[PDB]
Amino acid sequence: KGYAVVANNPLYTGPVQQDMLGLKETLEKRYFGESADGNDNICIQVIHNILDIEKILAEYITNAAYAVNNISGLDKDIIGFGKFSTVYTYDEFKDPEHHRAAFNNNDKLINAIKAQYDEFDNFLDNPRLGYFGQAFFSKEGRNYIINYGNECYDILALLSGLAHWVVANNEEESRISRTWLYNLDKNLDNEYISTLNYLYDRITNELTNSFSKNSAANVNYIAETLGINPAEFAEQYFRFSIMKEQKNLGFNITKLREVMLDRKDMSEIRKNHKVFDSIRTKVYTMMDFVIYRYYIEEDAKVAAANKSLPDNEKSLSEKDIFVINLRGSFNDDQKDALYYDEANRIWRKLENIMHNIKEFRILPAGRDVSAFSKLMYALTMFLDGKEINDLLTTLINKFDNIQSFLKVMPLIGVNAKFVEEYAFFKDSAKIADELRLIKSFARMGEPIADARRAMYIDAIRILGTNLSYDELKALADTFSLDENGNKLKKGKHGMRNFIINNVISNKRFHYLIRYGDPAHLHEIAKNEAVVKFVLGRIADIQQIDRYYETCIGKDKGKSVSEKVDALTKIITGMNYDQFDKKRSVIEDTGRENAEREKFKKIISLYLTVIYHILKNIVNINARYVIGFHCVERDAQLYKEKGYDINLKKLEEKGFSSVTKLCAGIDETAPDKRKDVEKEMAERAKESIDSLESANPKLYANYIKYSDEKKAEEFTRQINREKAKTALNAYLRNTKWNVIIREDLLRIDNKTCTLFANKAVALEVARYVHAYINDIAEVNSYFQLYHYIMQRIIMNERYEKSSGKVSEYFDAVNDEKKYNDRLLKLLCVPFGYCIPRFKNLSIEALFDRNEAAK
RNA sequence: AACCCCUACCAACUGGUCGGGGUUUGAAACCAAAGACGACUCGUCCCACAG
RNA sequence: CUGUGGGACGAGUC
Ligand SMILES: [Mg+2]
Repeated sequence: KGYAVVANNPLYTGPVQQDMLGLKETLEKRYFGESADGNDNICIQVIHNILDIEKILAEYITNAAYAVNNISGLDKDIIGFGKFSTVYTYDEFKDPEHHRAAFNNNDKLINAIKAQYDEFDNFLDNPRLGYFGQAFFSKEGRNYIINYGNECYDILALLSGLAHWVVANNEEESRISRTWLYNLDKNLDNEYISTLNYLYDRITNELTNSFSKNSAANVNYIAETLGINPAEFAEQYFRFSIMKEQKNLGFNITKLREVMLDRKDMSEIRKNHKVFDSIRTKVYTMMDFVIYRYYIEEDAKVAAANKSLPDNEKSLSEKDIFVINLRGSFNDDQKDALYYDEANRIWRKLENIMHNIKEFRILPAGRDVSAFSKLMYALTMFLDGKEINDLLTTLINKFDNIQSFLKVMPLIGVNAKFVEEYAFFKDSAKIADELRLIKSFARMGEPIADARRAMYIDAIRILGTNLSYDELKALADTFSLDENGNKLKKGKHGMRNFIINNVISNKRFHYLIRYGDPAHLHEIAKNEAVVKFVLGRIADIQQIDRYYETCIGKDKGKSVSEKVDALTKIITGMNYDQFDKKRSVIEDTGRENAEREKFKKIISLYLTVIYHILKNIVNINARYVIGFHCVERDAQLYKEKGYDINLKKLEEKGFSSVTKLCAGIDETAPDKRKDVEKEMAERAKESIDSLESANPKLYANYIKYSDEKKAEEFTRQINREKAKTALNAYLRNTKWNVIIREDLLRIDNKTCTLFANKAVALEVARYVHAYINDIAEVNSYFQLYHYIMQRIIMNERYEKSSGKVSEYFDAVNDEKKYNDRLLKLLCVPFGYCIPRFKNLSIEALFDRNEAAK
């Protein structure tokens, strides 16, 4: 550990790679401001990790905002730009006139605040609010009660402010853009902090109660053999249990490190199977616990001790040092060798294991955890399980990478430190630990609470159709009021329980209702081709036979295609009338529940199919949302660099302004006058003597003055000369520069702007049902999504387009399939980044998993 | 495997082979999540039916 | 407070 530990790795130390975007200096100035560009390459990687977390946050916040807007259903964006600002408290929001001093005495602002308060009151009165059971509702006793208006307004305004921070990229919008999330402590009021603390404290109290109801087991041995006081042992055991896997710890402790021991003279645990028969369990746990405790104690004593040493005498703990050693290995046997003698160096706890072999509360509340973690937990309450898992896993991985880089940097010799504007990342280890702890319980809790009449209305709509307001009476007089005109029913509500347990309790239906209208979700599900495609995808997983046996069970050999067709026919034409006519079977119980089980399985299959369709559509849309967010971020970065790019006119002129700036010399103008200026290709040809390897073959032997030299070589030299003026390394390649310049001459700014706006607004998920019956073949969700998007664009601006875009629209209308050329024209704004342009415009590199085809 | 970089051969060099690299490319190092439905084991919670 | 079934979540393999 003398002046270097693992500093010889090529990843940490190496020549400056001159990143393709060319924004490394600008990013370092904005985030660090005191780093040397040509000395290291770790700060740029940290900034890239920050950019990745910004992208993933933008995606998930856009999804959550769309879900909230869909749930509200007031034809106006409740969460958006200029609505529900975080700078206004609940008292000012409810009474803007009495608190006019806070609104800088603006009449229009006060009127807007009053309108927003009316909208918030209507949203609170909306029975659909029960879908966000974990956010706007709390469980007190048996039933769920509505939280106070202060907390609901705090949550809504915090989400709106986070959405503003996602797409602000401004200099003065009553907030500090790009750092509001990183400075929540000095920007949020006390009410928002209290609301976040209460939301965290509910779950922490539930976890403490659950642990105390089952803490009698661990206290018998963990708190006795090791001599740890039980009061300060529950937290340690909980942290060990959450972080006993390779996902969080970073290295194997139980499966490999634990078995690496017990091979020495202390093999009595494994060899003597008589006494060590029913006690090996929890003894392996004790060994893992002591190893984890030693590692975390070493990490904690190394941390908070190198703070005194400014930059040089800082040390690195064995934690993540073992991880760096493992990552340097490139073979399975090398990992075993690394674990070997590492189990011996770590074997300084001989007394602890000797005591172990003789074997036969307070939790961190919201006041201690960071505001970012509480805000992320609140955001997860608007998403669903897979989305929560993906977002939190990405966040913890990126924060772990940032922590590792920030620990490595002092050893390398980099003195770069965050300015007092992005100092939130200086404690990335605590943020990652809190995010892991939050992920440990983010899946807990009932997603839907306080089942109302509107929920059963939506359940009927997603199942049946061909009804009207008559369904209101058909629900009221059958589900809750059947004993008399208005008296509640006895324990004879089996139909209501069936509906709840088969629709409301299912998370797939919650995902559907968060992003789609149940009637529209029923209308889309009636398409035979899409259902057959989903069933084929399910079959290709390597399930159709199981579904057929559990739904249309017939003990006889049948073809897979026949079973898929039968399942499609069952799914197609789904109606609530079949369940309504057989309510007697539903209300019965016993061995005759075969029909009930078949109905449950059919409903589950239908919900699974439609949920898969919706999830694929929203993921594909979110990819382009991320792409446009990256485009806007890069536009901001290039503007800060010093290039002539207008950010205010970016939306008016389309998001291709970055591509035009990076292309080089402007050409999209009637008064070009650049061909005469680009006549330096002749001088370049005359100066070909510098390249002594090409001159004997270019114009000395293989001249071909007829067509190759004159018509082809001169044009290629002109194109290369236009390419050498590119401001980005991606477009410095002649091929990509020529492709981008050719594409820039056919794009329509209005079409690109509309496509970006509808991608951000997730407009495809609204008209997917309407624009799905006019498709000849559904090869993949990519083609489906892009055909729907092109159909929406046509329906908006068919008559307001001219040129090749009109030809592409006509081709889409005639040939019912997505247009690749139109897709390239729409992805032209992504053209400055070649991999992003190719992935988002070609149906061969878009999906990571579909690369096998 | 899309993109970028490196050694060698060749090559308008906007092209190919030979190998190596890429957390500093792209949802994109590794793990993990998703794709991906479904099955089993160990613990917790909730719901329904009974005393 | 005690039993029988279903659902959700934490941990690993197909
Ligand atoms: Mg990256």
